[PDB]
This record gives sequence, structure tokens and C-alpha cells, in this order.
Amino acid sequence: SKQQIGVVGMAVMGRNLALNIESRGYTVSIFNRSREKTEEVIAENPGKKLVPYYTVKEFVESLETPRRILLMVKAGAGTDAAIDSLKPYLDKGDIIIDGGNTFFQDTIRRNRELSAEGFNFIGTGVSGGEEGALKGPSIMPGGQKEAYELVAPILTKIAAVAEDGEPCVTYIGADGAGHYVKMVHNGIEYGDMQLIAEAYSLLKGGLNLTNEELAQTFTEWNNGELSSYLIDITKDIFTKKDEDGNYLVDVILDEAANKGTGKWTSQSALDLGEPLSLITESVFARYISSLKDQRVAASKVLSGPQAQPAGDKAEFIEKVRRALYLGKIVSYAQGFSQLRAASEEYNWDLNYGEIAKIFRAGCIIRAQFLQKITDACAENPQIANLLLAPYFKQIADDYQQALRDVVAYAVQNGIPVPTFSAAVAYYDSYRAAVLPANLIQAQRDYFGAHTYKRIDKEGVFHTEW
Amino acid sequence: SKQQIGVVGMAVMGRNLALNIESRGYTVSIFNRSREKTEEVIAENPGKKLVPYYTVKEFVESLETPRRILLMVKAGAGTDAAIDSLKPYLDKGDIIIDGGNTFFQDTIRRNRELSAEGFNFIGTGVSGGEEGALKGPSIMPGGQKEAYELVAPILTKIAAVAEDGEPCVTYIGADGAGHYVKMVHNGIEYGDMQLIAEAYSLLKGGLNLTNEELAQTFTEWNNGELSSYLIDITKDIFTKKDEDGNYLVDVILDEAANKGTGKWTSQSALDLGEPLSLITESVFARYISSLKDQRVAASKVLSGPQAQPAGDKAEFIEKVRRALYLGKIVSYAQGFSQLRAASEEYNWDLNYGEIAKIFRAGCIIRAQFLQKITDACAENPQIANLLLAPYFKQIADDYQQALRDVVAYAVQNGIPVPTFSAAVAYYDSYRAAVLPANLIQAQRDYFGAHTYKRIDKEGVFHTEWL
Ligand SMILES: O=C(O)[C@H](O)[C@@H](O)[C@H](O)[C@H](O)COP(=O)(O)O
Ligand SMILES: O=C(O)[C@H](O)[C@@H](O)[C@H](O)[C@H](O)COP(=O)(O)O
Repeated sequence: SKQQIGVVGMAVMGRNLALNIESRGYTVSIFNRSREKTEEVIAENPGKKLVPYYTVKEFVESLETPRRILLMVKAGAGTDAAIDSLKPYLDKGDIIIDGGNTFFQDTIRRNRELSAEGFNFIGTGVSGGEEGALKGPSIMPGGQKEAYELVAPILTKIAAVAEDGEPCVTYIGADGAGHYVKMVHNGIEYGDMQLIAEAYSLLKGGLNLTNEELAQTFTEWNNGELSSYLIDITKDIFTKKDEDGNYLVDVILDEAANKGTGKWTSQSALDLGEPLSLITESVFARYISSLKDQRVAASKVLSGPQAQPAGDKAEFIEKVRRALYLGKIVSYAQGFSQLRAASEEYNWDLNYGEIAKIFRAGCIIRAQFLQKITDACAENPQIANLLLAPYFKQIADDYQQALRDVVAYAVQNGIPVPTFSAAVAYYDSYRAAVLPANLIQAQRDYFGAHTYKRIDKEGVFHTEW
Repeated sequence: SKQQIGVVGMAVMGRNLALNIESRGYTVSIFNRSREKTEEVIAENPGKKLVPYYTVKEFVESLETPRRILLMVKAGAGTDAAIDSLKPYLDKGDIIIDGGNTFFQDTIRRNRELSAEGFNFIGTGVSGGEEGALKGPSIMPGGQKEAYELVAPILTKIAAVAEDGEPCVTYIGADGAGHYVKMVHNGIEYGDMQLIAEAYSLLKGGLNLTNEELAQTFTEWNNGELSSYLIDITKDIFTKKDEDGNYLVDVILDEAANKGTGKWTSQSALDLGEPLSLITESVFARYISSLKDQRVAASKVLSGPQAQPAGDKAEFIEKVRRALYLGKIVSYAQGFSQLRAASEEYNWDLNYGEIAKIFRAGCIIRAQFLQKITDACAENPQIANLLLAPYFKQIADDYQQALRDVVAYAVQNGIPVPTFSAAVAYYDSYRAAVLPANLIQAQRDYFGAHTYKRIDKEGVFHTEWL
């Protein structure tokens, strides 16, 4: 008896995906380069249809052809070592699926090299954390279309499901398109977290809300248009008490770590010519949080204002709420515009509405908000920027003054609001028919003879200034 | 006879650097892959000690040994190919100076390869635009110290001199350190241009200043602490007209181009963990300017506010001036902190005070401002961040209210100020002993069990938040 799919890598993510697959009725082969972890998975999951293998050869031979092998191992050398360990036993047409958080260019390279050896390769993002991997993640696969069609029945069964019942998996595109989309999802997640962090700074610093008041605030926001997994868990965090009866969030060291996808999304915006200011400022905010020794030293030297009178409490809370929602809109408009630039550069012909649809559940950024994006893409598939969609244009019309008031209040109060500030600058720059780049171009021609174009005549010009 | 030095690359900077060298008395061999450009240089410079060559072999053979060859070719494949074409004709001991805007990692690789092959190599930045190349640029050389000493005399002859007479060239450090410092100079340049552009948007948006009034404003600012080449040329640009009487600044298409070093500085900050927000936002501002068709379309459908009352004209102009100066201070604090992170990462032991010193003249960012940086670094060579130096701390104390007032005004008026607003966010974040990253760490522990640290006990912790 052979299995339809096998999982290599029994750390928590691989183990949980194996259990998710097993829960849909499949018998699953499992293997780990270290036998101990495999033994542990078997001991902890009695009665489950997991079949453990202890050599790569036997693991590969246990699979029906074309083989479907899901790799959940360490990124980098561990992924190439896993692939190389499987190669001698594979047949032409077999399919290797890398579900790690791999940089997309590495997937493009692996896909091309393996294709020349006769093997298919699907690089797929998996979002949702350990719980999502076990119960229903958002899955973002890229690679050969026919290989995707051969694994789609399994992926659709294990994926999270949206409100309308659609599985949160779709064929993203060729080669590294799936890992590129996972990277952008992580960039967007960084932005959403930083936007929420600024809302917290404003509420605590401007109104002095207690943690119970913050939890109540985020609870109410989660009942409206901002409904999202990140806002929902934030209300839980502000409720959590530590032993001494005090809140846990207040003793956590304020140094935000990262595993690359945030930095990668911004480096890609820079390569592509995309103005991804919000997510990039979110990466820089984690970086400055990690310079805690310098911040503490600076705090003893540098001066600034203190919080200004906030005015009516309910009114201030509603302005921050509006600022947060419009800030999200701007961040996603920048991210989806980057998906378009990437699609063009890497020749993926991405379907933006289908991408938004699989972000409606399973992934970390899940929110009803993704349905508004799905809707905008449905009505205009090649929309250049989400800000132009009717729903978003109307929210900007109605909420921009609150965002402006929040930023002006924060700047006068000494409260840092990098992403709310970036949201306003982007909105005011994108809608400006004329920007001061005319002076920049004049300067470049003056000092470096770089030439410029004119608004009233075709051609390139150089002036002897 | 043989020439003392040769230059490959007759685009603007290379041709002018060859003329600079010739003006110090040397006879210079020149070569360009597009041979018609070499002919043009000769036809346009009769009587100068330039000797044109039309094959690489003859160009190399024309040089006195050990040979000195300065390459000023387009970055990338062009430079790689130029250097590969020279090799077969060279002798051990010859000296290759890459003065192009080469990515620093390419230089690190090339420096080891060429040195192992028996050549002396210097990867150097050259800054100054067309006029500084001709008259005296800032020069930032890296490589082995022995190689630097072989070219230090000629580079000292052609470099700009500061007002105090010190040459704007110094040994930067090993391998790719000189090209890295050149890259950072270009990032700072992007920042300074964008800060000036925002001042322009504020003066025009808030006071509706005419081009003549803009020129008068920048002229007055140039006579004070903001004195700089970029402000000096800006005051000229605002009064320049074309033959039909149009002010050039109003007919030039607002799509800012770029050749990479600005993008590279920001990609390096992202790799090094540095919060380089102002320069990075300046790069993104050039990118959004390039989406001209999109902006013109959006301007017809998205709504926004009108400019708010600016108040007393002189007071508004002074607040914008203070905001521009403090914004420059923040941008340079970010840039110099990145130089320290890069020095640590790539093992260069950079001398920050000496770098600031060679930027006092020659280069595009030249300004009396650089003397303040030089002084701060001379007093505290390993200062972590310039904002902490007495002079800069005092300016932050005195000018931050103007900068906060200008950003609030702009935001209420719908005038985009990405770098002024990034400056405030950075200042308020850098001085914050506690940031909301505690909530970010709690969220990451919640959805990804990433663990967190505590302020009251040792170790890493994981929590069941529900
Ligand atoms: O989508 C997900 O399920 C997560 O985003 C995951 O892919 C990521 O690796 C970390 O959980 C957060 O990213 P950072 O570690 O960089 O904060
Ligand atoms: O230092 C200099 O002399 C200039 O910076 C020089 O290197 C050139 O003018 C660059 O091309 C400008 O940078 P961008 O072309 O990217 O605007």
C-alpha cells in the first residue's frame, strides 16, 4: 500500500500539516532527518494514519507516483540538503513542495534546476501559525501549473475556508510567485502590527487609557469594519494578567524581532520602483526598537514635548479608529500595487482578486477587510491602485481629516507615528498632479548634466545653467 | 614618450576628471569604448595634453610603468568588461583605480582577485558632478594601504580643498570601504534634495511664493547656517528661463530619475538593521514621482483639504528654514549611524570625522554643515549618533518646535512632507526609552509562539494568552 503524499520535517509546522492532511482522510508518510522527532510524533498521535519512515529511500518508495513530497525543513542549506537527499530516488514527474518561508529567488533557482532534471517544484507559502497549519492555513503555491493541479485536491481539503465556503488556496503563478506572495503577506502583516502599535501609543499616551480600557476599545473596534484577527488578539493581550495581578504586556521587553520577510518585501519594493513607505517604515520601527541601549541613552539626553490635551475622549478614540482603518487602506494599496509590479517583472500574470480571496481566512492578516479588496479587484481586475476603487475612495473622503488630526496631535505631543505619517504623505503625493520632483530634476541636470523632460515638448533636454 | 596616467570612460565625469588631471601638468592617455566620444573630447579641447587611443592595447602600452589607469565607466557589466579587457596587457605591479559608482560588494570581490593576480587596486568614490570632476572632487579611496600610497600623490593633486586648504581625499579603509562611503554620500544627497523639495512645496503651498520669491528665500537661507552647494544651485534654478521666457522649473516634467546608489543605501540599511527612514523615503518619493500618469489620474478623483492659514510670512519662512536644517541633522545622524554599522559589519574601522572632513568641499553635499559633523566626531570619535553631540542636541532643542509646527501645518493642508514627517517620527522614536514594540512582541508570541523577553527577569518566555 502506498501513500498519496509524504511530509519531510517533523518540527511543529511539518507535523501539524501532516496531521491536517491525515484529518481529511489520507494516510500520510512522514520522515525527519533525526529519527527522534518522528518517533515522538507517532507517540503523541496514536490512532492517526501517519506511517513513519526512517530512511529517505524507504520514505520515497512509500509514495504513489507522481510522488507528492512536502518539505517543511530549515530554509537555506537544509532545504537544498533535503532536496539533494531525495533526488536519487525520484522519478521524472515527481513533485517536491517547499512550504518553508523561502526567499522567492531561491525558489526560482530551485524550480529551474529541478525542471532540467525532470522534477516539478512548487514553492508555497503557508500562513496561519502552528494552529493554522493544523486546522486550516492560507496556502499560496507557485510552480508548474500541472503539478499544482495534481496536488490541488489535497491542498483544498486542508486549507482554511472563507465565509462563502471557498478554500483559501489558489494557483498563484509560475516558479516563485507563491513564495513572493507569502513574502508580501508578511510585509503587510508588519504594517498592520505597526499601525495597531501606533494606535496603542496614541490611546495610552494621549488619553491615558488603562489596559482594561484598551481591551474594551479594541473589542468595540473588532465589532465594526476593522474586524480582524490581529485586532481580536490585541484585545486578548490587553486583558492578560501576570501572577502579581498586573498585566503581562507591560513587562515585555520592547525589542521587536523579525525573520526577514518584512525586510525582503521592502528590498523588493526598492528593486521594483514601488513606493512602499508604510511597510518599510514598519520594518524600520522594529529596527529602532531593537536599538534599545541607544534609545535609553538618548532618552537621558534629548528633550521633547509631552502629550497635549486630547479633548473629548470618545471623539479622540473615533479619530484614532478612523486613522487606523485609512492607514490600513493605504498600506494595502501600496502592497497590491507592488504585487502588480512584481507580476510584470517576473512574468506571473497574477490574479489580484484571487490573492485577496485566499487572505480572507487562515492567514495572519485575515479580516473582513479582505472582502472589500476582493470586491474592488472583481469589479476592476487591473485596477492600478486600490485608492481609486469606489469604496476606498469614499473611506478616504470621510476619514482623512481624522487621520490628519491624529498625526498633527501626535507630532505636537512627541508620540512617534511613522506609519500614520507615511499614510498621509503617500495619500497627498499620489493625488498630486505635480510634485516637487521638477526641482529635483533641475538640480540633477545642473550638477550632473543628467537631462530632463518637459511637460510641453517631447524629448530630453539639457540646460547650461 | 609615455603618459603618466590614463583614463578609461569619457562620459561627463571621466572626461572632466581627465581634464582635471591634465590641468595639474600631466599628459593623459584617454580611451572610450565608443570611440566617437574620444574624438569629441579631443576636438573640444584643443591644446590640452590629452592623447587619444582607439584600442585598449595601445592605450595600455602608452602608459609609463608601473601603470596608473583610472576607470570612470558605467557601473556593472560595463566596468567589469572594461577591467577584464585591460588585464592581458598589464604587468604585475600595475595600478588599477575604479572610480566609477561601483556597488561595494563588487569591489570587495575584485580587490581580492586583482591583488592575488599581482596588481595594485583601489576602488574609489569620486563626487562632485561635472564641475567638481573638472575642478576638484571629493575622493574616497579604499583598498590595501600600500595601493593607496601609490596613488595618494596624484589623487591629492586633483581633489578639492576645503576652505581651510585640506585636500578632500583620505584613505577610507580596506577593500570596498571607499565605494560604500560613496554610496552613502549619494543616499545623503537624495535626502538633502528631498528635504529641499519639501521646503519648496511648503513655501509654494503655504505662501504661494513666486519663483522670484523662492529664489530670494533660498538666497537668504544660503547666507546663513544652511549654506550649501545644493541650496546655492537651487536659488539659481528658480530664476532660470528658457528662450520663450518660461521659467524652466515650471516646464520640467516632475519625474525624478535615479541611477541606483540611493536605492542601494536603503537596501544596505535594511540588511544592516539601521532605521534609515529619511533617505529611504526620499527614494520612494522619486519612485512615486515616476508614476506621473497615475498621479494625474488620481488628482481628478481623490479628495483633499486646502492649504491652511500660514500666518505671518516671515515667521512661516523661518519655521520652514528651521525644519529643513533639523531635517538635515536627522538625515545625517541616520546616515552616519549606518556608516558605523557598516564599518562594524565589513570590518573597516572607519574614521567618521575624516569622512565628514572630505565632504566639506568637492562633493554634491558640500556645505559648512559638514564642519559641525567633523567637530562632533573629532571630540567623540565613537559617538553613537550625532543627535547626542552638543551642537546638534542644542539645535534639536531650539528647532524641533518649528519642525513639529511645519509638519502639522502640512498635514492639515494636504502638502506632502515625507522626510520632514519621518524626521519627527525618528526623533521621537530614538529618544523613547519605551516603544509599543512590547505589543508587537506579545502578538508574535500569540500567533507564532516566537517567545519574548521580560524587563524584570532573565530568559525567554512563552505565554498562553487565553
Ligand atoms: O504568516 C504567518 O503565519 C507568519 O507571518 C509567519 O510566516 C512568520 O514567519 C512569523 O510568524 C512572523 O514574521 P516575523 O517573524 O518576521 O515577525
Ligand atoms: O556624487 C556625485 O558626483 C553625483 O552624486 C554623481 O555620482 C552622479 O550625479 C549620480 O548619478 C547622481 O545620483 P543619481 O543619478 O542616482 O540621481
